[PDB]
Amino acid sequence: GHMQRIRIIDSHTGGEPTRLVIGGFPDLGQGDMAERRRLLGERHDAWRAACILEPRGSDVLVGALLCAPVDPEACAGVIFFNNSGYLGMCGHGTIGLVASLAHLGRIGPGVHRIETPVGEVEATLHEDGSVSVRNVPAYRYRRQVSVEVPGIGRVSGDIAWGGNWFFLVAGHGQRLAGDNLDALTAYTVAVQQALDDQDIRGEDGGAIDHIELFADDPHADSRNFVLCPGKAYDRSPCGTGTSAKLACLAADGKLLPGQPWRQASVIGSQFEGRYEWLDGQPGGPIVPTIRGRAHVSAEATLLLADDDPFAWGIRRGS
Repeated sequence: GHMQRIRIIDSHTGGEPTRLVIGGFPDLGQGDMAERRRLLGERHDAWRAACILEPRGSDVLVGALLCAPVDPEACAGVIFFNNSGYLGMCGHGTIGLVASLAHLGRIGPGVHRIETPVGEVEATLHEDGSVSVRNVPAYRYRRQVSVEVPGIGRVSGDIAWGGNWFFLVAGHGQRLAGDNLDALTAYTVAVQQALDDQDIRGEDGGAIDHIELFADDPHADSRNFVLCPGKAYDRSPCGTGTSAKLACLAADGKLLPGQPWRQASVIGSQFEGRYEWLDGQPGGPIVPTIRGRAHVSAEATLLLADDDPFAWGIRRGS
């Protein structure tokens, strides 16, 4: 043999794919997840590309690299990435990761600590196979921020953190449906770039790379559309995005602690959200818990031949 290998297990959460890498990536040291993410992106980005871009993957694909945690007492460490770069936390991805570990027979129902580049999360694998993820603290940074978006006009929304930075657009007037994707993508893409061009960032200077829209749903508290940093949309209601929404609802008294919130995605998938205050302190950031279900959909070994010009995927221009 001679081709290089990447051992993976795929799963999807409400249709949103997660490619868990359980072997094959370069050594990233012993530092914390944030430090390993730095090294991964700076010296070994080729592996992200080979893993999730064509021909072996696609732009919709989200990847998750399994790492040995710093704290030997934690269950695992993980780094999430997408078609354009790296993520902080990943809701559907953590649910997918937990479902995959269980499928691999490495864990059973229970509470599992997972270290991520933005903090440790706690995932509970239920007897029914679904997974509840107690995410890192979430909060609304700025409220009702108005932005002049080319091709759309004035748009306003909240800027909140839920494991990644999100811009929750208020009154977009768009039809959130599976048959209206091109419009929803074009709309959010315009907003995403406007925020970037006008240098509107998160509290830490981070780029607001996720744009989500919300609307009523006849069979859920709300329905949403989430544009990811690589311009692909999330098939799931997005855990960090729903966490950010929970933080906003919580700040405006629209949802009480412990109360359930059913979030449906643009294609029908559903997550159940809930929250408590960070350290029981009302009015500040919340500790959101997102519950959902993933299904393992494939186990595979990606093969990278030395003479394959696309061994590191088809990385397109611009």
